[PDB]
Amino acid sequence: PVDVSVSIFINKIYGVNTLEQTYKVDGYIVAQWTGKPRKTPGDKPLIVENTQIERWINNGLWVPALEFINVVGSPDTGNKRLMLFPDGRVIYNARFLGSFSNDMDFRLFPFDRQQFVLELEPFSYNNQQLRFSDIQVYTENIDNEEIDEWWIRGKASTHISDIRYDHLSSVQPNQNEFSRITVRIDAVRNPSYYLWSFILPLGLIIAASWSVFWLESFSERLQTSFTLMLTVVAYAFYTSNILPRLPYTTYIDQMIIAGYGSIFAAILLIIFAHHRQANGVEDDLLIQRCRLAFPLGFLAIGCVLVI
Amino acid sequence: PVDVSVSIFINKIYGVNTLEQTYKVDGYIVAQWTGKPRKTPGDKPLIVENTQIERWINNGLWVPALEFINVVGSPDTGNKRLMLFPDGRVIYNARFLGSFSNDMDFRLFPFDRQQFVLELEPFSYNNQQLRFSDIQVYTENIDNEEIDEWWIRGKASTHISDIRYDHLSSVQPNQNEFSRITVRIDAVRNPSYYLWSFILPLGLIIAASWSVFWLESFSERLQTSFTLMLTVVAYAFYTSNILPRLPYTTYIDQMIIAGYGSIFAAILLIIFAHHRQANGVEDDLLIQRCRLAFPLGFLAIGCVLVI
Amino acid sequence: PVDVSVSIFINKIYGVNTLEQTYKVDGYIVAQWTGKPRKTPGDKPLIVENTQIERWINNGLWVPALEFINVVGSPDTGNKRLMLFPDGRVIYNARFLGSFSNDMDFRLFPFDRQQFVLELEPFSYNNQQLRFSDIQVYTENIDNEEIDEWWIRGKASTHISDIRYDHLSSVQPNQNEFSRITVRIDAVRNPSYYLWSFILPLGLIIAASWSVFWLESFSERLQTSFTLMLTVVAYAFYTSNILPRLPYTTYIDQMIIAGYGSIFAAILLIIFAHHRQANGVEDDLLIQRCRLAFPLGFLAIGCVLVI
Amino acid sequence: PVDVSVSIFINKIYGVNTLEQTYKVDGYIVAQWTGKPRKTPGDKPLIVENTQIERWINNGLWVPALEFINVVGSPDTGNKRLMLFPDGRVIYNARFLGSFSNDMDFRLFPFDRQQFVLELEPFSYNNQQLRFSDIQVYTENIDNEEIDEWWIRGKASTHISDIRYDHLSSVQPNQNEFSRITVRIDAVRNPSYYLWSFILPLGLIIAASWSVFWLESFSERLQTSFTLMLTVVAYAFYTSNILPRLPYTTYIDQMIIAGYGSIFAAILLIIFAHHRQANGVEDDLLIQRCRLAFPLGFLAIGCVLVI
Amino acid sequence: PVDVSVSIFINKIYGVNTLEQTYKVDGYIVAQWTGKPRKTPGDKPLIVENTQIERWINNGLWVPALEFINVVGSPDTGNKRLMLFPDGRVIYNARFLGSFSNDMDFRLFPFDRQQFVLELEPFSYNNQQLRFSDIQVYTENIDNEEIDEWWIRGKASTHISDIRYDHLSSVQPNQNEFSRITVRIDAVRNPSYYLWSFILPLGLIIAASWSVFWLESFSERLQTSFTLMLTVVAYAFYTSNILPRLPYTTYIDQMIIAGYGSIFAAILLIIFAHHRQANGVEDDLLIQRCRLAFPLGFLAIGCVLVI
Repeated sequence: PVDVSVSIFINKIYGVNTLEQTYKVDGYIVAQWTGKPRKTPGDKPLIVENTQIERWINNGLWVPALEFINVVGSPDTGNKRLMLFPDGRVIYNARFLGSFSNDMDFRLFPFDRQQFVLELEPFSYNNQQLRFSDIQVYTENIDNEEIDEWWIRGKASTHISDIRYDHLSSVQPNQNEFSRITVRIDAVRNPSYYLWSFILPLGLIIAASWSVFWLESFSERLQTSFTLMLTVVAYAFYTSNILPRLPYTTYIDQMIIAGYGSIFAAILLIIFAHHRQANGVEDDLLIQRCRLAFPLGFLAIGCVLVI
Repeated sequence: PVDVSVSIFINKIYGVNTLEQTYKVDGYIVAQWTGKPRKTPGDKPLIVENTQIERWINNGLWVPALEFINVVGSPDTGNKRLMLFPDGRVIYNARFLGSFSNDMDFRLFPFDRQQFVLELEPFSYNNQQLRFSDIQVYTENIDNEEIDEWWIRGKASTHISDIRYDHLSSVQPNQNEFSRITVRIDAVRNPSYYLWSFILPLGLIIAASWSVFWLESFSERLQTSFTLMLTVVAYAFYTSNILPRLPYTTYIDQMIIAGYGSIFAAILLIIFAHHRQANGVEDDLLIQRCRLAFPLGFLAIGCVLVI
Repeated sequence: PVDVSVSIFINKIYGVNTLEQTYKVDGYIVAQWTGKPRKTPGDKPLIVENTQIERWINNGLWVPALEFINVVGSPDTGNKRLMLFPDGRVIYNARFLGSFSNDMDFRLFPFDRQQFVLELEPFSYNNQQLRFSDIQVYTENIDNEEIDEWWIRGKASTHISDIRYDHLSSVQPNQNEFSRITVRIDAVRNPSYYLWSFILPLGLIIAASWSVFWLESFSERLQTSFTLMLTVVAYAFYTSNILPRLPYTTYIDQMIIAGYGSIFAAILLIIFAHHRQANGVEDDLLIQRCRLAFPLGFLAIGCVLVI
Repeated sequence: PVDVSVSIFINKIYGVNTLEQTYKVDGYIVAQWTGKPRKTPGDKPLIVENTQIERWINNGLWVPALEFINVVGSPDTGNKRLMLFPDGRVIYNARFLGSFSNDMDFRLFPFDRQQFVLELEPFSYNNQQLRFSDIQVYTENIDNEEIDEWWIRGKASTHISDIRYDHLSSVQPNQNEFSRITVRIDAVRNPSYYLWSFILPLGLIIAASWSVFWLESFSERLQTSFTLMLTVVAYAFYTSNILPRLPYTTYIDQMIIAGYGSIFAAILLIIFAHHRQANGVEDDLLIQRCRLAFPLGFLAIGCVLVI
Repeated sequence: PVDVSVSIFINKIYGVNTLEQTYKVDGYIVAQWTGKPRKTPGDKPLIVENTQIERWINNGLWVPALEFINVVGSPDTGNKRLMLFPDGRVIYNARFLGSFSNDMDFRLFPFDRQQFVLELEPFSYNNQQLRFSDIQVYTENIDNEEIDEWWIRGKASTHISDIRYDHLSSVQPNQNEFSRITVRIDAVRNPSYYLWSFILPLGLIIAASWSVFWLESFSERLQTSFTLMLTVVAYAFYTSNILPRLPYTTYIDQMIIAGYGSIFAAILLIIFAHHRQANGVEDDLLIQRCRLAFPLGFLAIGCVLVI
């Protein structure tokens, strides 16, 4: 097996999509191995640019094809370069721009903490014919940066592992184990936009819904709380588009459901207060003194749900 | 006829679109056949990478073109590889990423059960010149997984069949029958998101519409039920985008139509109660005691429609 | 002139767009002509796959370039194939996927009947050098099918004609007449979705607008009819996106305009009833008995407009 | 300098975008020049198709690269063709599909009159080495047609000019003047859709806003005019998407601003009528008789603004 | 090191996206260096077009690959050209169309001032093997122009610097310093559209919210201010799409938050005025005379926030 020494340089991470859980990584990859010595013009290394690499692979040069496993589509490989040294070592440099995909988990949605993963692996040569020695990831252009809404926290974690493939067990009997490099970058979402845009107005609307009890009539109370029903209908539209159709519920939609429950509870309470008249004349003050009980109960429900 | 032994490895299924009934399958295809023996360097097999396969097909190697029938666009074939063995057998490995399309049926929409189909077929050689022996589908990366909102249920069903083509009956008189491989993966939708997002608030709004009868006036009742008309207008917008313009109706839109019918029935009932005054003085209590009759009738209508 | 015998096989029609009046046709094209005899390996026909056709056109083979006239962009030609027979005849098979465009007419919008047109024509050789003998269109995969919302009615109509081109009259003096094949498939829209989604709720809202006269006040009538003004404002949004900005009006927007006219007529009528008080005391009953006159007048207006 | 005689054939103009001020032109280009004589097979002209032109440019044929200046992206050149005549003249035919861009001016928006411009120019050879003799534009397929919403008015205006380039003044000292062809097609927008969709309902809503004065109360007037405030808020959404963020204002948004001013003027007038009570008892009839003054004043303001 | 003399000609800047902070630059690049002399046909310079450059790089010509660092995707290089002079100097001209990306800062959003940056750099040769002598940027086509909504202010600032790369420090020990050219163009946003579209109606709605105190009731005040709550909910939708989810807040959203605070303050004030009745009979005039205090306080809050 030949020892290849990868050195990825993340130039930028952008386009971080949460609907499809993809992101775009732009950067450089530098693989380096050693082979039989050769004679170059002079004793200085020879730089062979893009589309001149095919004039050398045709003549018998060995350049492996390192692919990215977790990519969506194919990478947009721009320039590429091959440095040939007289002492016998080859360096393959390339520029990649990929739409990578990782399994994201938005259980906590506004205060979410995710990681971006690049997986690199030879396409043809297993670990008996090509092994990765080491990786250095030079993530210095995004070291502590706000990319669009993510803080990139700390360094990048690098790992080299062996993967078993079973569809190649019928064509390669005992050597189908492929070397693989995994690079993980930890990112933390910036919750400020959702705090001042999706949580403060929901707080104001729910507080206004609490204040419907201070009217001294009935039909005016019903009409006002139905208007607030319509208003909290609007926020389902306003928050639908930012996230995927997840089977679980996040914090933002837990407040939406709590707002629906509060509106419906207030309407049902004033309806039952209208029907509490056993003789048609009895006034209700114990159930209408929920002006201190309903906000405290909502705070307790919100606290037990958030805890 | 030469016997080709396909072995598809589904790496992932994603991007499952219901508006256009397409999905994206990313994976590997491994075809294997046998030919005349040859001399390789040594006695070890020879790996010929991408764009070096054309230097061999030009010299006279026989590599068939296996296409995907149900694809939208063309597959984004990334790397490809050709293993040539000294004993005479050839193995063609390729990586495919396709936007496939199948005929989906959303009669039941939130509890829907669908299947994803890959169809593979030679482009040029009929079953007198190329036959498929067997297929093993290695769907172990999506075996029991929630891809975005689908459970993948169990194994993958594989089939090999013969297809008649009639536009080639004028150019190939008696041999136009093409071998074909069909792979079906059964997926079950996850109804949780529609349960807590599109059914619970419609239930609350329809219950609030039931509670309009407990007012003791007339014009307040009319204004309140028209506000609820507007609110259920909003949910047509809110549910329009998730599905294709189907000629039939699903469960979600059956509840939308039931909500429209309930609002209009309540408005028409209170209008007829206002016009039931034969002398201008007669009060109505039998038709205004539908506070127990309207929810039970709605439950019976919903139950007979759902059954 | 050489006689080419085209045989198109429509595999599917999908993506039928009405905003841009394009559609996507996926299928196969099989052209067949005869030339000088040749020696193949044995006496069996020779199949030359994709990218091996260029090794034959370089050596002097004659393969014409048949283009599609009404295409948007360029076709996504996938595989292609060339069958060379020892008796001297050549067969060029190709797989095409095109975004074609035809002049659609949505005068009647929900009950619309359109046709999908494929036009095929040589790029370089006029009818003195290349003539089309016949076409057989094998539309058996979409024969009577609901593609997304269109019934495909019956067979496909095929035509072969000659087209004059006048920009080539300065470079080809008397022979600029190009052969052309036109294929027309008749499709009929499925009006069910618009019936139960865009016409039933507009009917309910217009009926509720008719029922505003049964109030016995004035300001309540004005506020209610302005709420219904807002509701029919919403349907302009709800129906804007499904169709192109046409200079004429369809059935759906004729109902939108009729709803606007009904709301404004009711508001103007109750305003004039408020101002009919010549002494400030005279009550109006003849103009307020339009509870039977307004729905009948709306039905007559709708019937004369639809007829 | 060699004399090239271009002959553009506009096949269709479509996709006319106003947000980005681009449009798509599909058609053919035919350039023709004369060179040294040559021997062809026989004495008939030789047709060299796509990808066979490179076998001739490698051997020393001179084919200039005519580019389009005002294009967005690169043209999607489909087929191309080269006719070589024994008398010594060459004809280069190509099919182009370009997203062209022109500086549009929507000062008058619904009754707008624009022109579509194609600019063609050699890439390498200045007018000392390549001159354009003439252009004939064969715009007969779009001569008087409604493309999507534009009438194409009359013929196409053709011009041949010389352009100075100053970045090539440091590499070409005295000859950097490039020949150029400009083709202008005049199109007139079809205002019918905006008349019956964006102007008639704004007229109805503004008329209903005029009719708020005929109420005989105060708070009902305030609530009604605030509902109409909300309704004219909706039309900002409804008209935002059809046009670019222009620094000036068009006719449609001038009516939106006039509607906002009318609603606010009516609200401020009834507020000042409520506060005109110097003793708390004085009734106002001169300022409340604006039921004839407000519509006439709005008509005068609209007329002076439109004139 | 060889001295390359770049000369960029910005043809246009368009497509300026603020959601993703990218923009599209279309133009020409002209690099020029000197080498060993050569014999051309005659003594006139030799123009080698696109795809004929590969016939010269194969024979041993030295053409460096200048890449753009801050690009998204890869540039859409259209035509390219190579001028070879007998005195020994080479000129490489190319046409580029790139989606470039720069770090934008929308702290002030409507009156924003940004700059568009092009960064150009050799891919393979460091500054010991390739140095940039100078750059002239010919930005005369966008000199003082309104591109879509940006004024381009003045000339373009050009800079040539040296960049250290550390992933190449393991393969190039002491010479990994790459020459680089940065071009900055200063653009100023045109605030007119946001002034007459997003600030004038928010001013009108906030003024109408100030005018809720002039009612002489309580429940009518509450219902009116809740309607204005709904109206300012709509503008969060109306302004969400124009900008990225920034952690800070701009001017437009500061007015949105001020409108929410004003509505909630008015509602809470009238609620506390209803509960100021210590005996159930005491009328409030000092707290209800905020008709002059609330607008002045809002003006002071807006002024201290804007300053």
